[PDB]
Amino acid sequence: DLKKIESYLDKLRIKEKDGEERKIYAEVLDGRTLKTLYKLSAKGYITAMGGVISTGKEANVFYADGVFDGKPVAMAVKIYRIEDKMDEYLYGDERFDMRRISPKEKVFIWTEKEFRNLERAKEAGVSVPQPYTYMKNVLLMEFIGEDELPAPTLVELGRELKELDVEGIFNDVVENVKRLYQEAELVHADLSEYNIMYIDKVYFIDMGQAVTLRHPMAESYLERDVRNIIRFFSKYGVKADFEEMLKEVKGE
Ligand SMILES: N#Cc1cn([C@@H]2O[C@H](CO)[C@@H](O)[C@H]2O)c2ncnc(N)c12
Repeated sequence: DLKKIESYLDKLRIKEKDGEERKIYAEVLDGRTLKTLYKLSAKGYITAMGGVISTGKEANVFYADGVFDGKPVAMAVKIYRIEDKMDEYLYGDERFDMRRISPKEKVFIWTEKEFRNLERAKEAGVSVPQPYTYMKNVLLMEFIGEDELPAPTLVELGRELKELDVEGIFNDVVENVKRLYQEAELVHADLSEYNIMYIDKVYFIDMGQAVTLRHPMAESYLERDVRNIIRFFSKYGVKADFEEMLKEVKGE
């Protein structure tokens, strides 16, 4: 319960002096997840958990210092809550549509799916965070940002985009959608200003729902992604045609 939580927080060196992190961890993570994090720490993948980056309805995201490839890396640790709507994105994906989606296994299969989508995208040259490892409902990946503060998402940039190469940023997004579709053969299926981050270039995040092109709604998901992106960049002065961008992505 609460004693079980405190021991793992102590073990993870998540201290009260660190602001509200400890109170947040203790509420958003349950005993089973904390144990998994401790397993990853004791195995040597995690050096030290840090700040809480995001708390959500499906997942929570934390900063961590860890080790991957025998080097110390800044990590984002993305954790799916052990406890619906996502199902069309799970069933109907060929890689999972003949598998046993048990209720008590479902969240773990989702985490796995995101990890495999990250590897798939990354290896096809799409800008996503380098995936490092995963265990149960825990994903360890490359931290996008510096000095423990996450790069802004596009929506967090907002008007600041007018102070940037907004057309260039748009073209970066389109090029990544095109690589995702053509080389990785995936459709993001929830692409928006809420899951594109920007440092010196764009990175796509939140790939749990991405489906291969063999998913029967894949082309519908794509056009939804493309319309979504064009409409968002329209607010910041990017003039783009749906037809042309969709053809560009698909290779027509
Ligand atoms: N996947 C992932 C990540 C999510 N986030 C954060 O959580 C928020 C929720 O999406 C987002 O607004 C961003 O602020 C990340 N931050 C740094 N590196 C990462 N790899 C991630």
